[PDB]
Amino acid sequence: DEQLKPYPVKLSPNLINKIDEVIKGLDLPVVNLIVESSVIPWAPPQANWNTWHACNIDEGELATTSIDDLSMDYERSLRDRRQNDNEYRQFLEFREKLPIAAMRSEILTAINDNPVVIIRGNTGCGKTTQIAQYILDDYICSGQGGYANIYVTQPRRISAISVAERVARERCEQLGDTVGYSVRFESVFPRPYGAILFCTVGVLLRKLEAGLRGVSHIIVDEIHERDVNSDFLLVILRDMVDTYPDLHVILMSATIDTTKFSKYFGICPVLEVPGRAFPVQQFFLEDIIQMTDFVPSAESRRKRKEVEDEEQLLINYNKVCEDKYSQKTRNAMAMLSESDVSFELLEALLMHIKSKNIPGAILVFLPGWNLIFALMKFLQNTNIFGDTSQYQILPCHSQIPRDEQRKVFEPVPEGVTKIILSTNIAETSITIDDIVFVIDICKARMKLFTSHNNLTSYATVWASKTNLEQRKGRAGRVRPGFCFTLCSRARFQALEDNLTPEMFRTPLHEMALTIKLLRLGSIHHFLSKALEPPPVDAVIEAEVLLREMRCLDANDELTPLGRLLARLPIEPRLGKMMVLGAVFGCADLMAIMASYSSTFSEVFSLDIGQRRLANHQKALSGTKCSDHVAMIVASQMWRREKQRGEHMEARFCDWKGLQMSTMNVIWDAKQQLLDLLQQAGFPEECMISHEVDERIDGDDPVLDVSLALLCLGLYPNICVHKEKRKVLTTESKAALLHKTSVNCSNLAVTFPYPFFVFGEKIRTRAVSCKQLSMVSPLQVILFGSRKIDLAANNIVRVDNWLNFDIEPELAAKIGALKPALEDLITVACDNPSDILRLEEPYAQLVKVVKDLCVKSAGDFGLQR
Ligand SMILES: Nc1ncnc2c1ncn2[C@@H]1O[C@H](COP(=O)(O)OP(=O)(O)O)[C@@H](O)[C@H]1O
Ligand code: ALF
Ligand SMILES: [Mg+2]
Repeated sequence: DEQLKPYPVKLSPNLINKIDEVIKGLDLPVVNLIVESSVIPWAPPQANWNTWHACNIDEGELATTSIDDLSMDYERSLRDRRQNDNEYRQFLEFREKLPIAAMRSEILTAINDNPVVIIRGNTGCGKTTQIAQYILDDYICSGQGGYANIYVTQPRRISAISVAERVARERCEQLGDTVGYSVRFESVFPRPYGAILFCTVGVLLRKLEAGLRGVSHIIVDEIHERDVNSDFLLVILRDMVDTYPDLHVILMSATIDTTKFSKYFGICPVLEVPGRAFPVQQFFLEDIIQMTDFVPSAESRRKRKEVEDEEQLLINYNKVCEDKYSQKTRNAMAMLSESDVSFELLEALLMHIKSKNIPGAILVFLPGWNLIFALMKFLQNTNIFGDTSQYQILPCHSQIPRDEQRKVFEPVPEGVTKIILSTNIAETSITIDDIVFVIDICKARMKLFTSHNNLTSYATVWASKTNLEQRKGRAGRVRPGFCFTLCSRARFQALEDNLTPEMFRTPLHEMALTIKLLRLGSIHHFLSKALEPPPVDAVIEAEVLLREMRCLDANDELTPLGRLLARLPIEPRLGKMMVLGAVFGCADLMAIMASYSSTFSEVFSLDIGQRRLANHQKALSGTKCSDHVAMIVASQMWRREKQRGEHMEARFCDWKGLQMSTMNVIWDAKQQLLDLLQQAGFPEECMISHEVDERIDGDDPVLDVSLALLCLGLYPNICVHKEKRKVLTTESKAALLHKTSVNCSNLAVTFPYPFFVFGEKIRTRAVSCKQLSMVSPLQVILFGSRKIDLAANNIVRVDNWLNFDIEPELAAKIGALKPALEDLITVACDNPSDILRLEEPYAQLVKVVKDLCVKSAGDFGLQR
């Protein structure tokens, strides 16, 4: 049965003496192995109240002024702007030509009569950009300008930011006067009365803590993606409208049978908004190879065979085609591979586009982030497509920093065709500029939750009928356009109808944390009140996981309460590891590791076609053999280069193969997490950065304890290397080390320790684990474990699949010490300002854990 050979490990007598002394000081039990609804408050607009911050103003102004005076001021200012601004006149002329204007008055009537109204219409017809302004202008011109307050919940950060900027531009002003936005890392707030605040749904859910006192309209945009946050918000607003009859809620959808939504809200009006127009032609893989005369490069086929023999060691719809097509067409179609994307095919497509000499920017729905930057660097390398003359390739996503959003959104002269590389965030979303050409690869990266309770996996899966229809409709927008769908006709015939609602394929622990943070009641009842309740077993699994490891005020009853790990914008496990790092004084390293582990961006840029990092990107990890350590060192010295001259910052980014966007994302997330810990009560003095000297070969207390807390925070992602690129994950499941990690090599390379912890598992072609870090057996025994047992021949069983050789009393001592760590977390949470001045027994526990989590602490008497 290929029994795993136990890893030899011993500790010095002084260490075990410290263990028994600390377990006697703590006096923990040892073994000889482990022992309602509050309807969020709402109130009409009231003087001396700031709606967005939910607190009384009490400042120099807005104190002795009634709402009516402000309404009169707003009305007079609006008339002045109408009668004095020519730009405003031109923008009004432009707004009066949209289809929404033809229904404008009608729309208002519904909002003035029914508390909830759904607005169904085509994307790009002017719903999010026009409805809020219509409501606000109606309220201002009606003499009630100060009585209006409009939240607009956009689905993603980039959508909210871009739509807020566009709305501000349409009113000939700047952000923060009457239109603002509030997304993660970035909040620009408008004036207290008569303003529009574009905020993402999660930001609104967090703002719900203090209540929506003073909000008159809430506009949930893009309800048809059916993400879990939108469903939470829909339930919340349903109860809010049921209790408060004066609140106005407007839901917006594009392509769905809105009958279900109408039935959900007790039969609410659904207004059908006329579709502007614009035709689109759809050509498939068959027609593409026919009119481009593509020759599938057999040399690249041999390369693909060589690079795919890996998975081969341990039904295709590309082979099916109708007889109307030529023999060469079907032969080349068969030669192509469905799973991978042929970049030579994309260059043939771009050749066809340039040959058509029809102007207009093109946009491509690339599968995923890695593929987006791979195509980025490939196109930048080519000559005809990639030079700054007549062409430029620009990426779009939510996680990219704001710096590139400005340059992609802003228009360019001479018509350089603006090749946009986007994820699926551009179908029912911002719509950017004019589009005439839509190239869809029919692939999308999705967090494919394999039901169960844990082991979050990610996979690139085929899109759906509705997504493809939306992407085809995204072609017509400035000139009749064309849609090149890169798949066979049989593949489209085999695509699923609609993608499943997100609630059925996401964990619900954060959902329940947010539910109980706002005092909404029992999780089961609240989830049963949703549109489509999630499967019950998922609810019990999430609740039992939350009732398991706690860094909160949670307990064991129907009202356990909850604080922290929910207001922290990170998964509860990583927040728990953050708090533990704040206890040990290594909060900075843990924060940056969490920021890198919660982001899908890659730390290292790989050239066009490789299997690993050749020498210099591997040199950063050095003797640690980990991506987290190399990531940390790269981030510090990148910060150094950025603090000094920007030129060498960029030059270094290119020279060591690091990505500026990735470093900026991890840096911003690290500072946000450190701040949100600061306001939680943890002093700054334990968050001082510790420089990581990778050159030191051996003992390093801060780095070793950081890897230990990583083992704690990434449970149950622990794997054992066997040979070459093969590792075993839980239940002894085979997996291959990701080619991007530093632990991958084509030579017969052996590691000092075989235990690794990995961030995510990308199932693009096979089970592949990325974000790898090698950890000693003691770290796995302490932190990266949950089940400890004694097997035959005095062999310790860890997680029922890991074999260890150790004295049973020592393993029992560590197992009893784990509840001591839990109680330390609870004590630190009780008084966050007293975490480095603890009781003497807890100080001893921290000291012994620090001395025990050392890299070389488990090699006593072993040459290794
Ligand atoms: N952030 C932006 N910057 C510049 N132009 C935009 C922006 N957002 C949308 N547009 C353009 O303005 C037009 C109005 O679209 P919009 O009403 O925002 O679409 P929807 O309301 O369906 O999201 C669109 O055709 C789009 O090309
Ligand atoms: F109004 Al939309 F996508 F339909 F922003
Ligand atoms: Mg838009």
